[PDB]
Amino acid sequence: STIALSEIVSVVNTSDGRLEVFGVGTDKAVWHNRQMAPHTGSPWSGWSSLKGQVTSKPVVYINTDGRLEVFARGTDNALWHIWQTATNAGWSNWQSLGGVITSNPAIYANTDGRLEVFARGADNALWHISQTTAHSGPWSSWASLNGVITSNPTVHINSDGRLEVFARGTDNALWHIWQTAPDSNLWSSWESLNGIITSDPVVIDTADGRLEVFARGADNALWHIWQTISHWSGWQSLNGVITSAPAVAKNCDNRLEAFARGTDNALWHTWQTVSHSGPWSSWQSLNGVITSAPTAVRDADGRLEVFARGTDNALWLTWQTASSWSPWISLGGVLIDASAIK
Amino acid sequence: TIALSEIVSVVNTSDGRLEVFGVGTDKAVWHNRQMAPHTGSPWSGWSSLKGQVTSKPVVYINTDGRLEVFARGTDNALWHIWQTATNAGWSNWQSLGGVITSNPAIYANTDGRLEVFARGADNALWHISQTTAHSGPWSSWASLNGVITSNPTVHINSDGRLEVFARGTDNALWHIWQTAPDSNLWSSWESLNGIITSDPVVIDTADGRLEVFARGADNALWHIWQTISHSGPWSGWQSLNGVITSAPAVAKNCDNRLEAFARGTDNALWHTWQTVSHSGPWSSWQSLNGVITSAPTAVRDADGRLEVFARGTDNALWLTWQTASSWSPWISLGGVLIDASAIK
Ligand SMILES: C[C@@H]1O[C@@H](C[C@H]2C[C@@H](CO)O[C@@H](O)C2)[C@@H](O)[C@H](O)[C@@H]1O
Ligand SMILES: C[C@@H]1O[C@@H](C[C@H]2C[C@@H](CO)O[C@@H](O)C2)[C@@H](O)[C@H](O)[C@@H]1O
Ligand SMILES: C[C@@H]1O[C@@H](C[C@H]2C[C@@H](CO)O[C@@H](O)C2)[C@@H](O)[C@H](O)[C@@H]1O
Ligand SMILES: C[C@@H]1O[C@@H](C[C@H]2C[C@@H](CO)O[C@@H](O)C2)[C@@H](O)[C@H](O)[C@@H]1O
Ligand SMILES: C[C@@H]1O[C@@H](C[C@H]2C[C@@H](CO)O[C@@H](O)C2)[C@@H](O)[C@H](O)[C@@H]1O
Ligand SMILES: C[C@@H]1O[C@@H](C[C@H]2C[C@@H](CO)O[C@@H](O)C2)[C@@H](O)[C@H](O)[C@@H]1O
Ligand SMILES: C[C@@H]1O[C@@H](C[C@H]2C[C@@H](CO)O[C@@H](O)C2)[C@@H](O)[C@H](O)[C@@H]1O
Ligand SMILES: C[C@@H]1O[C@@H](C[C@H]2C[C@@H](CO)O[C@@H](O)C2)[C@@H](O)[C@H](O)[C@@H]1O
Ligand SMILES: C[C@@H]1O[C@@H](C[C@H]2C[C@@H](CO)O[C@@H](O)C2)[C@@H](O)[C@H](O)[C@@H]1O
Ligand SMILES: C[C@@H]1O[C@@H](C[C@H]2C[C@@H](CO)O[C@@H](O)C2)[C@@H](O)[C@H](O)[C@@H]1O
Ligand SMILES: C[C@@H]1O[C@@H](C[C@H]2C[C@@H](CO)O[C@@H](O)C2)[C@@H](O)[C@H](O)[C@@H]1O
Ligand SMILES: [Cl-]
Repeated sequence: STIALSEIVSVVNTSDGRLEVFGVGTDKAVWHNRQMAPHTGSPWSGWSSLKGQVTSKPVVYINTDGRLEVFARGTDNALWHIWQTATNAGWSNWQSLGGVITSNPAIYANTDGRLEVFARGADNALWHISQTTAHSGPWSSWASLNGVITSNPTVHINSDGRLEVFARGTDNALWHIWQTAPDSNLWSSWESLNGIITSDPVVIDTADGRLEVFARGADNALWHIWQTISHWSGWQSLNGVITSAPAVAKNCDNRLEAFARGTDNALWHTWQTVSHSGPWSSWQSLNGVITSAPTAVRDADGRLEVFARGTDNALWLTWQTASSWSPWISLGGVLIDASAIK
Repeated sequence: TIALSEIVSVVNTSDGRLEVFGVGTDKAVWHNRQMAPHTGSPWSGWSSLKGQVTSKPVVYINTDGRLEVFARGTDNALWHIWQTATNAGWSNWQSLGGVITSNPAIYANTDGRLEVFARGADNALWHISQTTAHSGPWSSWASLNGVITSNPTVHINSDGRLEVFARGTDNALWHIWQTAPDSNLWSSWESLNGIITSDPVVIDTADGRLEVFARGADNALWHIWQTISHSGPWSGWQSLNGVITSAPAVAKNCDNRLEAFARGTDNALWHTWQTVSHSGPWSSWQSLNGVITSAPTAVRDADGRLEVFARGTDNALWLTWQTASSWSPWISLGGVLIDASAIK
């Protein structure tokens, strides 16, 4: 009935290459903050409200026309959304997509540009709904993929265009289910990848087109598992002792880099050395005192930026410099953890 | 007349390997691909996809990861061949009909439907598209009018609208765009002025602005750009100097710094690059040596390094890439390639 502490924001690279973060304020509204300019260390806009009243982490996704769209569980437990009405410009009103959900929503674009949203239902199964045409309503009917899940779901597209969803099962193993063809409503059966996981799964598509899943294990280390050929391996440990969900992102050269809170409440990281096919470093501290999981993203200068909530409940930020990382700086605001599953 | 063309079409496959496509002495399409997703990977060697082509062959990756090659045939129709699956074999060559007079230019709409553009016998711009994402059947051909004198170049805007560029009859750079993503409604043709003496090369910058590169009347490398993400007004033309004897090729370093490549007056490969960051000033031109007989083709590999291909004095495809501090010694991938560009 427990997962590692969640991320405090959802992040996206905008149509024009800037970082934009979304989180939940003390009023339960979705707020957001963005870089002025597409560069590491740009000034930030400060927090502005998109209003609403939410009961999940708000999750941003960029439509294939560049319009941001934010999905969140509402006060009636329906899936709600709000979208830019023109690329990188004004926002709509909040609208309901109905349903009854009991997790944070997870989103990906099909190969046809239709966004598809996945979330745990009132029956604890995985449900989904999608745009009927590319980056546009109306939306489909809600449909079930069955199963019984106990984490937030995570979706990613394979290198052949098939969506695949990952979630913790009732035996605490990592389970997954996939599209049998791109854009399809036909899916495989649920299948177990075994292991024990104690966080939401984090899924990345490698430079060589293989899905790779990261999760906290029963021993509180960071573990991972991967497809052996483009579109599985044994579970393998990357060690560490982590007190939050992990975050993973790709460097300029596609080397993966994993971030998580330590038992000292500092941010810690481990990275692939040499290349995207290389072995992982041992862990190193990036300091700070943080009160959420980190959120990691590559910016328009090819530099990793990491966000995490601080002891004052503001969002703080550190990034890669030529040969080190920048001192933690505050972006202000007061953010709450509204994750539907804690 | 246009500056000497690129000799190959290159792509980063869905599993992170570079794959190049060219025309052999037999007029067939040949290809060569990295075994591994890394700078300096060994190569397959040249093998034939057959066909007899009469344009540059142009590869594009469908949104399901399957490569698809487009080329003009001996009957002047558009022809194509595609992978049946991402790491499987190829279809037979199949005709999309029409009669075309340029190399094809391809881009995916926001709905995953490929759209192909080519000049017609009337010298207008024509187009045809997949009816559903990454799949046949295709639409009927239709015209976007105009009178064009180079190969066309297409790129998607950061708001999803396709936009096509081509030299006009006054030798200026002209363009035309979708009014909405996935749409069959387009703007009128509009001039961006200047004089161009190569095909246009079009990039979408890290900040979502289309930027076009072309050789000028003075044989320098020139460029012009949208000043606002997916929007006019455009800049005026600006020179990046140099004196170039081929079409330019442009690619993004992993940090998004643009880098332009072209054959020099000494027939070596030369380049100029943005300094500091993706909105910084360009360097002076510097030589990467070699003696080349086509325009270069530049592409960022799965290690985030630039790799540049060009035909050599023996008509083989040669290759140099970025290393930590410099560039690798030119190396040969063999083969014998011809310039089959439908417009020269
Ligand atoms: C995310 C938001 O954070 C603070 C406002 C921000 C508004 C902004 C105005 O410029 O200033 C920042 O420092 C504070 C709180 O008062 C809000 O209830 C909300 O939790
Ligand atoms: C995310 C949603 O948030 C509010 C929507 C209202 C937000 C308001 C902002 O002005 O607009 C009104 O039309 C809708 C709640 O009432 C809903 O139950 C839901 O939790
Ligand atoms: C995600 C998994 O979900 C159920 C199995 C699924 C197996 C499947 C058989 O193919 O049928 C579905 O309805 C039930 C549970 O019993 C497992 O412990 C796990 O939580
Ligand atoms: C993800 C990991 O899952 C189990 C080990 C796995 C090791 C693997 C062989 O390497 O076999 C699998 O069946 C079990 C747990 O004991 C670990 O603490 C961790 O939670
Ligand atoms: C994420 C932030 O972490 C610490 C400050 C950092 C300040 C920084 C100075 O640049 O030094 C680092 O070692 C510590 C806390 O005091 C803040 O409230 C916040 O929780
Ligand atoms: C691109 C092709 O290039 C050569 C064959 C290549 C075959 C390869 C071994 O299969 O060896 C390489 O060195 C040469 C020519 O003879 C063909 O007509 C065609 O122009
Ligand atoms: C690109 C095309 O290439 C050949 C046909 C292909 C037809 C196919 C039959 O399925 O076989 C392949 O080897 C050759 C020519 O005859 C066509 O006019 C066209 O130029
Ligand atoms: C690409 C351009 O194409 C024609 C004009 C187009 C302008 C437009 C009139 O508004 O109508 C279209 O059919 C014709 C030529 O006259 C120009 O020199 C140029 O080559
Ligand atoms: C792209 C360039 O086009 C013309 C000049 C442009 C320079 C620009 C400077 O302000 O103004 C525009 O109207 C014309 C030619 O003379 C150049 O050799 C080159 O072909
Ligand atoms: C692409 C290169 O372009 C010119 C030089 C550039 C060299 C640079 C450094 O002097 O200055 C710029 O104005 C001109 C020619 O001399 C080279 O042979 C080559 O064709
Ligand atoms: C692109 C290639 O260019 C030269 C070789 C390069 C070999 C290299 C030594 O590794 O030195 C450089 O200066 C020249 C020519 O001799 C080749 O036939 C070919 O056209
Ligand atoms: Cl790097």
